[PDB]
Amino acid sequence: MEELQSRVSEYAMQGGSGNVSGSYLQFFNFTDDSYYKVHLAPQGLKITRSKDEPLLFRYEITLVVIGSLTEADRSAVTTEEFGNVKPN
Amino acid sequence: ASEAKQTVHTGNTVLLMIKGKPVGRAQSASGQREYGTTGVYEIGSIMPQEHVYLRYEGTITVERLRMKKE
Repeated sequence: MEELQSRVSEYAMQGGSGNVSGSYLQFFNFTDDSYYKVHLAPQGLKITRSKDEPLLFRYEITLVVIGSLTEADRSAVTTEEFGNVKPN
Repeated sequence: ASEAKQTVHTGNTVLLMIKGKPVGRAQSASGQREYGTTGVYEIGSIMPQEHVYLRYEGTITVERLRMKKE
């Protein structure tokens, strides 16, 4: 859970400041057989520990789906581009 | 058969000591200790994948015949 916290904090704290190499996060649901590209929601990560769980640690996360993981990135798309593109 | 050779504990071979003194004329002492052990379940699989321990719920009851004093 500490490593999860540190990973989320590396993705979130230096997201608006500095620079992060990745543009998005890949979320894999092997159990549901579904895949999506996700970004941290506005609600964001929420960790809590409670009386009747003295040894455990509970996490609550919300995400927003950028799109299907099978499709390619907007910036990595190639148009038809038949013939010369540059008017010399 | 004999005390010096039996394999089992009995009411006659045990003494209950409280604050350094033997309890007189008790009838039974019984102790329950429960860890609140609970299994951790999971979506997609019906069975739990480990147990964990919650609260040390520990108790002893003493039942005794009333000594005339003390």
